[PDB]
Amino acid sequence: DLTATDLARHRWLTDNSWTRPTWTVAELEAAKAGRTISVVLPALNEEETVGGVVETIRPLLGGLVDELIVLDSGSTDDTEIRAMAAGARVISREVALPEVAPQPGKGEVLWRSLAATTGDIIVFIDSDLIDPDPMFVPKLVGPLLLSEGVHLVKGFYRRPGRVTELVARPLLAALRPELTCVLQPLGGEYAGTRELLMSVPFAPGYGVEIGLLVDTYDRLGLDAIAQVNLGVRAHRNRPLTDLAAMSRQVIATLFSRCGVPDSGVGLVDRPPMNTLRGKLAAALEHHHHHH
Amino acid sequence: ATDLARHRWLTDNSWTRPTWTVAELEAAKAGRTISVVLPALNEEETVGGVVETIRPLLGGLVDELIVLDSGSTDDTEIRAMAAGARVISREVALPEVAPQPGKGEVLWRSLAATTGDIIVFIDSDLIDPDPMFVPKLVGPLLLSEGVHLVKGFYRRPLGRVTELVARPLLAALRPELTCVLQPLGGEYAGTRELLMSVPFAPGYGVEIGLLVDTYDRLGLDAIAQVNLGVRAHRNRPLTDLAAMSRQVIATLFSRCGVPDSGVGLTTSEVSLVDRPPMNTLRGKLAAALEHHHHHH
Ligand SMILES: [Cl-]
Ligand SMILES: [Cl-]
Ligand SMILES: [Mg+2]
Ligand SMILES: [Mg+2]
Ligand SMILES: [Mg+2]
Repeated sequence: DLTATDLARHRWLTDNSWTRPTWTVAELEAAKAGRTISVVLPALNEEETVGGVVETIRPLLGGLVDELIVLDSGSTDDTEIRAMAAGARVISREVALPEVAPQPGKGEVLWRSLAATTGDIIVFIDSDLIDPDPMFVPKLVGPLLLSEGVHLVKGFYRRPGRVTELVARPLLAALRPELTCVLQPLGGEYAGTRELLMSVPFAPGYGVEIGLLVDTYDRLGLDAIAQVNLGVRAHRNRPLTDLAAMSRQVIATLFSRCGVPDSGVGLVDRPPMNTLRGKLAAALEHHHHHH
Repeated sequence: ATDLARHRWLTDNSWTRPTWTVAELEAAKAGRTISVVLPALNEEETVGGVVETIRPLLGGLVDELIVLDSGSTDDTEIRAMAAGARVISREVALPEVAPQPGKGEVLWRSLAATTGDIIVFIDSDLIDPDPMFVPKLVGPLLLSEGVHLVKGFYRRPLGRVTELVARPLLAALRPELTCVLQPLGGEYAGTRELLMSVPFAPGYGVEIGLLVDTYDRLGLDAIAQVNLGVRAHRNRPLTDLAAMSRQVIATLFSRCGVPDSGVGLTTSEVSLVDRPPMNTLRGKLAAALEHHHHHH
C-alpha cells in the first residue's frame, strides 16, 4: 500500500519535476520581469574543462544571464586564465569576501559567491563537467521564473552514483523521507533565489549540496523544491577514498541538520550570508509552524 | 590518542596471520563446546561446498554443524545434509514463535537449536570456503582472555556498503569501532554468554547490531578480528546494496536512539523491531548453559 511519502512524491513529481524542461531561452528572458540571473562556476584546478563549461553559457550572457563568474578556490593550474579567455569573470575567494579568512572546500566557494554576485537568481554549475550542454542554465532557471513558490531547482541527469544511492538517499529515507523524491540530491548543477540562499547556513566541502537541500526543506517543504532533467550523462568514476570522504561529510551535514550529534572523527558551517551582506534585504517568505 | 587506541587494539585483538592449528585449538577447548551455524535461503549451488570444509572438524573441534534453513525451495536442504550438516528449519528451531523474514531471524533462532558455549556463523553463499575458517574464528575465544566476538575479515586482491555506509557511520556514532575492518561480515563467532543475552536486529542489520551491542555492553577488548584469507569482493546489484545500507542505517539508528522513519527505498524492506534476547524465551536452556563460575 502507498505510504504518505509515496503520495507526496507522486504529486511532487507531477507539479515540481520536469523530464522534458523545454522552455525556450526567449520565453525565459521575457519572464525575468526585472529579475537578474548570476551563474557561478566553482573551480579548483579544472584547467581541462573550465573553458568548455564557460563556452556553453557564454551565448546567454547579456540576455538570459546577467553575469558569468568563475569563483576560483586557489588553483595552481591554468584554470583562471582559461576561464578568462573563454569569456568569464574570475573572482577569488579573498576578493569575493575580504573580511573572512577562507577555509577549504566547495561549500566555502559557493557561500562566498553570494557576496560576489548580484543576481536575484544564482545558478551553480560544476566546472569539472566534461560534456556541458548549453541548455543547462535555461532548464535550471525555468521553475524559478515561471513556477510560483519554487526557490531551489535541482538539475538531474538521466543515465544511459554510489554515494547518492547508498548514503544520501537511504539517510534521507530515515531522517527526511519526503526528500527521497529528489533524484540526485548531491548534484552540483542547481539554482536558487537570492532570498533563499542568503538566509541559510552553508555546510563545508562535500556537504554543501545536501545541506542546502535539507535547510530549504526544513524552511519551506517540498513545495519550494523542483528538479529538471539536464540530459543523459554517464556516471563519472571517482576514487573510493574520495567517495568515502564525500560520504563522511554528507553524513556530518545531514546529522547537524537532523538533530544527530557527530563525533567529529573523520571545517565549520558558515552563517547565512545575510549576516554579512544584503543585511536589510526582504526576508524569505514565512512558513509558519504556529497559527 | 584515538588512533593510539585503535593501534593498540589492532596489536592485541587483530590477527592478519593466525598461526593456530586445529590440534592446539582442540586442546584449548577445556570443556567448552562449539556449534557452527550456516544460515541458508536458496543456496543450492554453494551450501554443500561450505559444509564440506567444516565437516572434517565435526566430532573434534566442532561439536555440531547445522544449516538453519529459512524456507528454501531449491535443493539447499538435501545438498547440505549430503555434505554432513544437520538441517534445521526456522519452525523447528523455535516452534511457538511465528517466523519473520531476514537473516537476523535465522541467526537468533539458531540460539535455541544449539548447545555450544561458542557459536560460529558462516555464510552458506560463499563461493570459496576454506577449512580453516572455523579454527581462525574460534582462536581468540579459546586462547585469549576476555574476547566474546570474533569478526572474520578478508584481505582484498591488490565492499561499498562497508566503506561508504558502515565505517563512516561508526566514525560518527561509535568512533572506536572504525578499527573493525569488515563490520558487516557474515563470518564471525561469539560466546553463548554474549549471544544469548542481546537482542537481535532484523534482516541485514544483524551483524552491525551485534557489533555495537557487544561494544557497548562488553567493551572494545571483547571484540577481535582475524584474516580468513584473500577473497575478491562479490558483485551485488546496486538495489541490493542500497536495501542493505538502508537496514544497516535503521539498526545503527535504533542502537543510538535516532528516530528512524521506517520508510524504505522506492519499496525496500526496513524493520525497526528487534527480537528479544533468547534468554527471555529459553530461560532454562540459557541457565543450563551458563557456566557455574559466571558470577564468581
Ligand atoms: Cl553520487
Ligand atoms: Cl560491503
Ligand atoms: Mg576537481
Ligand atoms: Mg542588458
Ligand atoms: Mg591564486
